[PDB]
Amino acid sequence: PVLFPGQPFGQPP
Amino acid sequence: PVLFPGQPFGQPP
Amino acid sequence: PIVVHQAISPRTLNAWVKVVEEKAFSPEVIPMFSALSEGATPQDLNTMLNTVGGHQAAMQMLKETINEEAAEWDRLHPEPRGSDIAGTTSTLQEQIGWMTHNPPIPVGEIYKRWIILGLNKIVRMYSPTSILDIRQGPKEPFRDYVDRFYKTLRAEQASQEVKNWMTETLLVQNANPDCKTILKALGPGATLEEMMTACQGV
Amino acid sequence: AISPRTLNAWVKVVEEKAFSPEVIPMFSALSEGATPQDLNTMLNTVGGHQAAMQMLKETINEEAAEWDRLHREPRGSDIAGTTSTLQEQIGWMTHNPPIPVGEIYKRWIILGLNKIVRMY
Amino acid sequence: PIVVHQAISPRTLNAWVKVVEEKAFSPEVIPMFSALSEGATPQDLNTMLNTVGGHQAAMQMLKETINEEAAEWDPRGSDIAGTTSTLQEQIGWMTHNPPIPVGEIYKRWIILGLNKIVRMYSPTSILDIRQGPKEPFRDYVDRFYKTLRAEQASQEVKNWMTETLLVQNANPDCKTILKALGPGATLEEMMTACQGV
Amino acid sequence: PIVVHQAISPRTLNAWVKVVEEKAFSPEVIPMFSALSEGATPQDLNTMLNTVGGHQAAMQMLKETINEEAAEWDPRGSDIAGTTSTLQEQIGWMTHNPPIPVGEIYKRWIILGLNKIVRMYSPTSILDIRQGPKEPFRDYVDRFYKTLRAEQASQEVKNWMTETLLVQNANPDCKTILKALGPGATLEEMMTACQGV
Amino acid sequence: PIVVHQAISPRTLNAWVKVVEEKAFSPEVIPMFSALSEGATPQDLNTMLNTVGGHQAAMQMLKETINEEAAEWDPRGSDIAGTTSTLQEQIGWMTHNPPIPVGEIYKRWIILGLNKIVRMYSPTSILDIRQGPKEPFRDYVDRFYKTLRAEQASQEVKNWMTETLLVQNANPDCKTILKALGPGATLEEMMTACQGV
Repeated sequence: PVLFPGQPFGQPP
Repeated sequence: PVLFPGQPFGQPP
Repeated sequence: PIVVHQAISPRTLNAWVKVVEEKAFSPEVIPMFSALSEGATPQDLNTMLNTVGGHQAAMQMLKETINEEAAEWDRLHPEPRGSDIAGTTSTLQEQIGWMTHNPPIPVGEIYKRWIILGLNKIVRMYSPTSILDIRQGPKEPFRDYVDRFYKTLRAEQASQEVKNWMTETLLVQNANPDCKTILKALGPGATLEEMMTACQGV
Repeated sequence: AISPRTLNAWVKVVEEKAFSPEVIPMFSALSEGATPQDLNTMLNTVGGHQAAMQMLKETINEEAAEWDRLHREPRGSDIAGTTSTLQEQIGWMTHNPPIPVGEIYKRWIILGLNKIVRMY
Repeated sequence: PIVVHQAISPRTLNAWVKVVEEKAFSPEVIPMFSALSEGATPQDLNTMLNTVGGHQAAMQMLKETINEEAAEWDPRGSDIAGTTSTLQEQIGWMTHNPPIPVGEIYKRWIILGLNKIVRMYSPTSILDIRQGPKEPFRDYVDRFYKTLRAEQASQEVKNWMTETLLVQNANPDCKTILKALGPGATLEEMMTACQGV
Repeated sequence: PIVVHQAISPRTLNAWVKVVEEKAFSPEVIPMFSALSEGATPQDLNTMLNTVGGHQAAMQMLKETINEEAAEWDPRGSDIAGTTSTLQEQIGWMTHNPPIPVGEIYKRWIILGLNKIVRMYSPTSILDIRQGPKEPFRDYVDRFYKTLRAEQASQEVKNWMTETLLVQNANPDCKTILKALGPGATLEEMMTACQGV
Repeated sequence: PIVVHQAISPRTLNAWVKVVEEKAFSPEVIPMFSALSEGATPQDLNTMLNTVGGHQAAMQMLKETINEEAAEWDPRGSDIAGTTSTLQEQIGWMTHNPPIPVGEIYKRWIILGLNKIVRMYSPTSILDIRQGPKEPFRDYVDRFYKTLRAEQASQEVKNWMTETLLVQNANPDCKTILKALGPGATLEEMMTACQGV
């Protein structure tokens, strides 16, 4: 699950 | 209170 | 720009001015700003920010937030201080030395983080409607409604898990009655592509 | 970092030309030798058409998961750069032999964009 | 119970009588009687059954049903039933290594009779259960499974009832969703697919 | 219980059966079962679960849920569950210094299943709870928190529900007071600010 | 309880849970909890409080209220509360000549919190209680004293409420008799003087 929905691309965890 | 209303950004005291 | 300080391009300044002037305060302003502030001194940040002509009210809100963050920084440290970060009381040479020394203290990075933190609140305030009021029109094509909902979600503010739950449920729970049956029939594990293509004809 | 002119052009193509198969090779034209941070910056800038961006995000997620299952050595989430540093990516691009994280990221995004076009 | 026989506590029988005189032999009598008589010696169960004697018709169906199992058994049938054996004898059968369960077997027979009694007092047959036009689906199943637990057909027949008959009698608004869900859908899927309708 | 194993008192199971057959698996079943089975050996819990067998669908979800935790455990999974172990063995695990809690762990697994069961029989999803035009606010929250205790999402998601969603669905007359109170207001403040409206 | 610690009987907790899940924290919870926990060691009371955890908001007000009394106490505050002390230690404090009452003191703190909780869930403030045009006076007082037992002001303020405010809000037909009876009239006189009206 690298990118959750809604979050911006490249957003660190 | 670093920045006062009305004063420009970065204006010295 | 640090190479020694380098003057910001008038092209960059004009582009940022036009972005703020035309794009209202739609969310894509946040990364666009981050695009034009790579390795920029706090003085450069002030020069970029001041040039905004209109929307002066919203800018003021931003100013307020800066103070709060600055106060918190002044609470952390009893060495640049909170007002030093904003550049209101720091020279260009001192700022260059701070992030040119080894190791360098990221004054530009922390200032940019503060400004982004303010801009998030600005965007939320300028956001038209809450995520909960997004409902599909009876005749609205499904693609447009899905895109509208996702734009609104990108606007709203919450932690990651709240967004995950919102995506998983709210979109289905607010669709038009026709597509509601199809969506509830599809299941919980259907990807977005399947959901949109299922109602594509409607 | 990319020039504001180059970044602006990519915005106009998405906004003006809407979505069409011509977009995908166009994206390759402006992405030559782009670090993962550059890809993220260029992607986020898209204002409208957010649903398609969500689809692209889902495709990236599936591709990264498959890569992670197939296998500092890059991980599944390391490729997109959301869990990495600019220094590490610069080193990977500079270390011999280079390991093209940008190439695989571009491939995944191209596949997603092809899917989006096939939708329209 | 056994601890040497121990008589049933006085309030316990009060709970059992409260079940018979008030529940009208609703399909939930079987579990309650299966609990209040747990680990009871066969003489004790006769003590509880004396409270069923208030209904002349109901008590009779037990007397026949026990008798059939009594002769079919051939401790003899009239001994395990407590008609002839004494209290000490029953304990010896139960307090044995390995034990010969007399009390449990007696409890097995009664439930057969009580199952027969429930079918008689059952209010409606399963085939007449129809969903209301505005009745929530969550309540409809609970009404349905109560009737099905009473009708007491074989195991396989029940499965066909809950896989096709349940869907068939649903209201038209819900019938669309349930049929569209597909054959063989589990119970969990059906309720969620009709949570708010 | 343990005092040497002690069987569950007969009236206790009657109380547990009274919960299942009458509450329709309302969100309050979990506390009651968490009480009536306190300090119970793993064999005992199987005795209580036999009363859930009346609902074919409901009992099944427990069998799967226990099995998943049984294999995930790998006393083995089929031993702590009481499928294979004997009564004396379970006591030895519990009557140990330090003890290895078998009964409590078994009770931990069941509640997971019962949580799954409650979500199924839950009457309405949280998003459909709307305040009545004349409904007192004191009653509205009690209705709301019952549903929220059932929907059973993660911890963080619940907080967002009770800080924004609750205010959002309030009636217009109350919505004015609640919104005017300010963000982050605690539950105590909200009710007092709308005591008589 | 102590007889050596004795665990709370399983059915007792069932009664306590039945109070919380069904009475909606009506002003009568305080007496019932004051009874079901009589002579209970401080560890036991924590066992009962775990059933209040079903309401996230309600349980929180207890955690703060205990903590205030815990620090104000400074067996330490975290020891009498059972957060740190062990079962044997608590008995030693209680089984002493003369005893140091830990369980009773803990019970004193909780009731303060439960009093706070009741005021929150109280349906209406006292000043909004008005007699019905045809409502019998015998029922009106019972409704009134329930609210007054909840509002929980000081002792003196209550006396003024029940000597003037009660008469003031009565219906006009009864107000004539009550006012004519004279100031300072006891409760017994007022009801008899309006027995059938």
